[PDB]
Amino acid sequence: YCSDCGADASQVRGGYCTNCGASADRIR
Repeated sequence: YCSDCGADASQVRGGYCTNCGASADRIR
């Protein structure tokens, strides 16, 4: 999941969370 907004990790592309724009690093 994204720690910044809670999105499912499957929503990360291109180095970012595609919901809130968080960096890849914030995915846990």
